[PDB]
Amino acid sequence: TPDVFISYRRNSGSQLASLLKVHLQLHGFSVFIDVEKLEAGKFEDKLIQSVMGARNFVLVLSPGALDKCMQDHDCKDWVHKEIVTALSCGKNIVPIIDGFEWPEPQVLPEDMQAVLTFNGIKWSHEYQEATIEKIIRFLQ
Amino acid sequence: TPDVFISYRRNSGSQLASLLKVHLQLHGFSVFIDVEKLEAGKFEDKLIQSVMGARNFVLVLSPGALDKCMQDHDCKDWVHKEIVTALSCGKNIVPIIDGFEWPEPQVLPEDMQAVLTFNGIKWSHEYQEATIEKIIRFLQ
Ligand SMILES: C[C@@H](c1cc[n+]([C@@H]2O[C@H](COP(=O)(O)OP(=O)(O)OC[C@H]3O[C@@H](n4cnc5c4ncn4ccnc54)[C@H](O)[C@@H]3O)[C@@H](O)[C@H]2O)cc1)N(C)C(=O)NCC(F)(F)F
Ligand SMILES: C[C@@H](c1cc[n+]([C@@H]2O[C@H](COP(=O)(O)OP(=O)(O)OC[C@H]3O[C@@H](n4cnc5c4ncn4ccnc54)[C@H](O)[C@@H]3O)[C@@H](O)[C@H]2O)cc1)N(C)C(=O)NCC(F)(F)F
Repeated sequence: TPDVFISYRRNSGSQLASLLKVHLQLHGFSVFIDVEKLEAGKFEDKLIQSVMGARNFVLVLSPGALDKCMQDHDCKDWVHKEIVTALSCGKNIVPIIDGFEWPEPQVLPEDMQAVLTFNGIKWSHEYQEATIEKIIRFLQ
Repeated sequence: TPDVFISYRRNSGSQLASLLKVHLQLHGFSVFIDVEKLEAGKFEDKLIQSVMGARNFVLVLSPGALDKCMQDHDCKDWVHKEIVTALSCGKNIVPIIDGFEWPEPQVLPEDMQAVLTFNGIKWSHEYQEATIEKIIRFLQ
């Protein structure tokens, strides 16, 4: 069972999410990221179960990463789905801020507005080692 | 002296450049990247010396990575300057292709058109471990 689930946007956060995975594995964490650890079977069941299994939920907030969540009332968006699961399970949610603009909570579906209440870590290109050390301090 | 110099764009390639650095360091290579290894003094001299000192030159070709080189006929752009130094010094140039569109040589300044004659490696998000193993195979 992975210790960490990384949720991210393919088209703007794929490289940062991969970088976080290599660093966290170096420090002994078992990490889930979709392109490497989602295996056979129905992906909607498997993706949700992988969130539930991980104590830590690392959320990569690249520019516009919550845009596809907006007006997603039927919960079709996968980042929306993973966030709702992490909130409902009371996970240790650790957002990573990489050029993200903070929206007003009311542009987001009601069932995920509470994701904006968790303390985030600012990603620093110049001070990456110090950023990773802070992330490890936030992990349980 | 570092064995690998990484040339990249801050705006589109910073995360990939950082991911490559960690992977290559994990395999025992000494790596130059500006935000961690460029230290005190005149950066024009120090940047060029570091390209001259590194046997391998890894060039991160993110989308539009050479756009600022086109029309830079006085060679003021830093990726332009790094490429010319690598070509003049006969370095082992290894381009990494991440969504890059190949330009025709006639849109690039003459002193760097030869960069288009080196074999590149396609970056695969789904098969990152295989991509890294291939990159290590290209390195000297
Ligand atoms: C669905 C997709 C997936 C997985 C995990 N997430 C998680 O959500 C966040 C990412 O969100 P986002 O940036 O928006 O990405 P998205 O725009 O949704 O997916 C686009 C890609 O999905 C594939 N695709 C497009 N249409 C369809 C389809 N597949 C099955 N179909 C049936 C009917 N129609 C389709 C295409 O390959 C497309 O390229 C992250 O946390 C993720 O863990 C999101 C989506 N999936 C199962 C997958 O990739 N399996 C291979 C892997 F195991 F290697 F991953
Ligand atoms: C010049 C800059 C630098 C270094 C290395 N490269 C290499 O070229 C490729 C990147 O190319 P590119 O993405 O285009 O970069 P650029 O569009 O020039 O801007 C980037 C930043 O430069 C700052 N800046 C903007 N103007 C000025 C200035 N600083 C000092 N000045 C004095 C007079 N005017 C300026 C801005 O803060 C901007 O954010 C890579 O390979 C690199 O190794 C390129 C540029 N530098 C010394 C630096 O960063 N030192 C800190 C570090 F050690 F941590 F790096």
